[PDB]
Amino acid sequence: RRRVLTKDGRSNVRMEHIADKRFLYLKDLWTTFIDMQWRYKLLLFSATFAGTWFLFGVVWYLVAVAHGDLLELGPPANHTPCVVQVHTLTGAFLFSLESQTTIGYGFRYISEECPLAIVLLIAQLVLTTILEIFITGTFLAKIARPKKRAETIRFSQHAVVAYHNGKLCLMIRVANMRKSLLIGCQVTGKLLQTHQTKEGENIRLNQVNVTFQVDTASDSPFLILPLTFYHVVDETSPLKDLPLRSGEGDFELVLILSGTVESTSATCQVRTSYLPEEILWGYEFTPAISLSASGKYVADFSLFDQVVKV
Amino acid sequence: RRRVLTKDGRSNVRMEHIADKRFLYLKDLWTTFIDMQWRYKLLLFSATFAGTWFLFGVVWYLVAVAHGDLLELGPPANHTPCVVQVHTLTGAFLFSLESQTTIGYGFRYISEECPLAIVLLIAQLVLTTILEIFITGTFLAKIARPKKRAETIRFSQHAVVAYHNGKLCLMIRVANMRKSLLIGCQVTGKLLQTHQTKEGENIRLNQVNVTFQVDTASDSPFLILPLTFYHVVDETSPLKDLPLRSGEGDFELVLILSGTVESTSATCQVRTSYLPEEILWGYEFTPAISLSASGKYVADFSLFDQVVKV
Amino acid sequence: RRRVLTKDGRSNVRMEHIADKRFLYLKDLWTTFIDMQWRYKLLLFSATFAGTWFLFGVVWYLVAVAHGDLLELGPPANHTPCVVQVHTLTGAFLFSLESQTTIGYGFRYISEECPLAIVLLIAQLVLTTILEIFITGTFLAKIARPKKRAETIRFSQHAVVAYHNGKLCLMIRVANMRKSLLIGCQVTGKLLQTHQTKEGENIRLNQVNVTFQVDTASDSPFLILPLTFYHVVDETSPLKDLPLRSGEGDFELVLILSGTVESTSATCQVRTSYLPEEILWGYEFTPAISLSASGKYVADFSLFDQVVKV
Amino acid sequence: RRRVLTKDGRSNVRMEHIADKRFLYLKDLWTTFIDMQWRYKLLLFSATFAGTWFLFGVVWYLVAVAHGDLLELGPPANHTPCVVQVHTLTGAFLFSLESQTTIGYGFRYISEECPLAIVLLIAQLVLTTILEIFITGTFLAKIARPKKRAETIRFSQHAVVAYHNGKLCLMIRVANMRKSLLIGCQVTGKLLQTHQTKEGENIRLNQVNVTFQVDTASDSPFLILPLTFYHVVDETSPLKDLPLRSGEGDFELVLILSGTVESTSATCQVRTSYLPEEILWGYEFTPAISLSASGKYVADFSLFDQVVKV
Repeated sequence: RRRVLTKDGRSNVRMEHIADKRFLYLKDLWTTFIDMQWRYKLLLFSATFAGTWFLFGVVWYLVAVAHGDLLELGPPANHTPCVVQVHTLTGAFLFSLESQTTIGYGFRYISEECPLAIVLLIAQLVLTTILEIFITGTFLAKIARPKKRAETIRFSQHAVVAYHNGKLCLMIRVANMRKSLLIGCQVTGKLLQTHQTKEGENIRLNQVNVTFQVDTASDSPFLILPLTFYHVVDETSPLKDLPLRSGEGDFELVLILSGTVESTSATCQVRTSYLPEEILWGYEFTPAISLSASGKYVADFSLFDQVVKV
Repeated sequence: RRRVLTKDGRSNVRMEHIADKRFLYLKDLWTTFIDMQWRYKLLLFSATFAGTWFLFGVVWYLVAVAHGDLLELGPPANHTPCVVQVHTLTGAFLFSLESQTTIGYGFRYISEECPLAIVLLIAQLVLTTILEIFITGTFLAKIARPKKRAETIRFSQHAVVAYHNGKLCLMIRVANMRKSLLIGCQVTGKLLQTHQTKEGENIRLNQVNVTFQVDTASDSPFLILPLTFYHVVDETSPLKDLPLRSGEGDFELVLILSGTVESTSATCQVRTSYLPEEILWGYEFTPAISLSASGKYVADFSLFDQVVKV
Repeated sequence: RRRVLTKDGRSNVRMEHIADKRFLYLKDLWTTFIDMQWRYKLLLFSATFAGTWFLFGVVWYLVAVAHGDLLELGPPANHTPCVVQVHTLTGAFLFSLESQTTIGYGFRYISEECPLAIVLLIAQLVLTTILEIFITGTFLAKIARPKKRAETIRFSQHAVVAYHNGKLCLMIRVANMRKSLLIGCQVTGKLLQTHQTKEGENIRLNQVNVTFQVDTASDSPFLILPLTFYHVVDETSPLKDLPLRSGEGDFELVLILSGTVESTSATCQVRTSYLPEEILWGYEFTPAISLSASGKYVADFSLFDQVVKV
Repeated sequence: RRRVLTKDGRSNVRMEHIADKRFLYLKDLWTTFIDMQWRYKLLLFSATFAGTWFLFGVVWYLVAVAHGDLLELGPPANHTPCVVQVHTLTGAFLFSLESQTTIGYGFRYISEECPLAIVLLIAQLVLTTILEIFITGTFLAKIARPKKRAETIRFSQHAVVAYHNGKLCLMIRVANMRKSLLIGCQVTGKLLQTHQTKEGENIRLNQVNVTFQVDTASDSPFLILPLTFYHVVDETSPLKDLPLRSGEGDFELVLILSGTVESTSATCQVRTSYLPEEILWGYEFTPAISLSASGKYVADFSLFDQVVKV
């Protein structure tokens, strides 16, 4: 069906008819390259390097021409070229490359004759350094993004409603698949209904906070183990008036876990959604924790999504 | 007219008569270079590189002189130079460059004769490495700045007053022009009046928080779509006593959206201002959302700033 | 005995029976390499470098072969090789190395004859640059991790119960072993009981927040000196009903200090645990602060863990 | 006199008699090098580079020896050295350098004869790369530290007590000397009294939060202009019972401004202290703001510290 967020936590919206998109993106190149697709990004990386090499090699060839350094034109035995062993396009490209990369073999080098060549070399080095820097930065930042970390954090496929501590409550379970920890883990539940004006020329979405609690409805400093979050269906519950029967209703329950990563001090936001159908009644999650002669606690993730009727 | 903040969210204040500005800036070079203008920054980049090359080349020339390595002075056939193929200023500059860049062609190299030359080379490499590092850092940081990201986030040109849920309220709309998300999005409204002491030798600015709400006056975890923020004009509203008629009054309504970026974990603060004139009465924003056979929701930003009378 | 967290603040849990672990880890390589062990990490570093060198050297050797550049096969006096002075495996490896590192001696270099060689070189440089970048990033990030900073922050070995300001309270002491500061230091106490279903096929852990206070139960902006945190045993204390006698009970008191580092703006979370036995009754911590002719305050950490009966 | 914090916001405490300091510092090298003094840091930088060069050059010399490559020992005309043009200590050092820096002149290079030399070179490159990386990181991080940014933020030299809005309150003023902004600026006031046990073998410091407010006692999103913070001396004021007369009392009023930097998303904490003497009675700060034909507001910082009697 239609859903604002994918079960995977991804957006589902398409923005359109934006004016002045191109210029704006060109203003903030950093964010642009970061958000860009991987394929075009690698293309641009390789293109930067090789195309700079190629262009400046063409320029070196032209310079060799103007100075009459080519062999075809028969330079005198006392002709000093602007650049040594550069009498062909290939050689100019190789010089450009060997320079921009700081390899510096030595078979092709500069003479003290043509200053313009020196100035050109300088410009080449400076600009290429700048571009290389910028690209390397974008690449590191695009890898470091924490979105990809959200996958090793998993929400239960199904949320379940049942009596906890005598109170009818809605419950979910969350887990971390890695040894690396989260920090300041907090959960928030949003409710999104469908407000259709008599025919759907437009839609206004109503947000309603849904508080989920663990210990005191406060926070959970660390996500050590698969935890169960629960929200109370009381007189204040915006859910109270919903069709409590399974499958009935037109609403989305979005869930958001925000927490700081320990190894990078970066924030991470996992997201997901539950539909009126996906939610289940009178079911309690199977416990997925148990002791061991280890003296250590163990988490069996096959019991994570498992549930049992009440 | 006069405004503390530009519609674009930029400051409008000029600090003056600061003592010990220069020395202070010299203490914190990092922040200085980061906040500096782009042109002077590129100038300094190029200058660092080329000028270090040039100075150390001059030094190499002087060394060649003191050792009598120049051709003009007729070194014996058994004269060993401190540096090879360095008998001119140009050659010394080229040596400096080829070294500092780690190119290393080979036509110009060092001999095992003059140690001072070796020590000098060492110093050159170390210092130039340090400077290059510092500049590269400043450059990366100056690009990564999130200010430039604020442009792809847009506030409605006009705020409007009208009855929402039966309550007279002030309303604005906000949107994100990119697919990249924000996080922990919160809004705050400040009111700034004009307190003139009988003649304007001085002015004292009174701040007054204005709370804007969406769902529960709490927060908005993610900025998926163009959202509408609204503040209630009740007995506690500092606006209550203002001249509610359009155009009347001497006050600024500053708006601030604070939120964390998803791809960089950095904070971003968008800002703007509304004047007593810019605010409009009895108008409601045109809905800019609508379904599609996509199964996806769509945002038509041409309807963003659009409004309709009530 | 069994404990969720080690006295050292480390986890004690083993997650098992995870499905699709390998592919997931391969998706997020950044986090993986960061969390990986040091030995395998250095192995991978060295392997990247040397193995890329080795493979591309093998390729260069094969190319030399196909072009008949080897000496063993007797190239004519007018035979131009794709690469110079490359007639052996060793030489090909050396060429690969000298290139990928941008050393560029010069005895072994490229000719303008074989383009395929040029294209191959290009590919080599690009890929190796990318890999080097990625590894360097992971290495920097794995060092910068703040976990290792938690060691220079120390919790008292023993917590003690006694009358403070006439109120029975539980008290602990915390200190920083360095001159570098913390920021936004806040403390939280969790209580973890043992809920065994009649036999231990499963266990459900109940979290209970325990608030610790210093001045107003608010926060402590800076961790200048060894501070004492204390929690009140009142009617609301979840501890109130515990066996207050030393050694009795089956519960863990976990302690968590969260604070921001000043020099890196990164977060840090120190953790520890106290068992019913480790806790002591009617004891007050020895003061570890005292003046000095310095005019400066001094902290004697030998008095840190020291206690005195009341 | 004695003060916990310097007027400049620096600590004044000396920690002593720490056990296992050295090993701990060696565990967390990152933080150590970051917090280290500049002089020793530059020493270590230069030492890393030059000393690695020197040691590996010594090794190359020894290798040349074992292989009998030295001239002094008269190698046959058909003797192939492990390394070319390396017959002296100086030459070995130069080879080490030219390699570790990726310069690669070419007059001194490797032969395909001695593999051990190749393996040694590999080790050298790898280790030196690692060390260079680590040092560069520490250096960048030590510069980027925001402490140094606190200097361009200034607190009023004197705090003053007087009637504001009819209420006796304590007031201070704060300013930013740069165009770069702060974010989430919040202020906290701590009160520190002197608890001497009958003779000063020990001292227990009592913290008491003092709330300072601007608009609603909430926060100040941005530090645009010199702002005045004030705290109310009411029945709840811990100051209420102090000797309100100037100069009387034994207490320190510490002030802490916490805020996020806009250009780096980093936190910054400015600190200062006021003594019972420094505080002044019945004085109000001179306004340091005034209009201009600019249409812009201006801040005259010479009026910052200025005050006027009431």
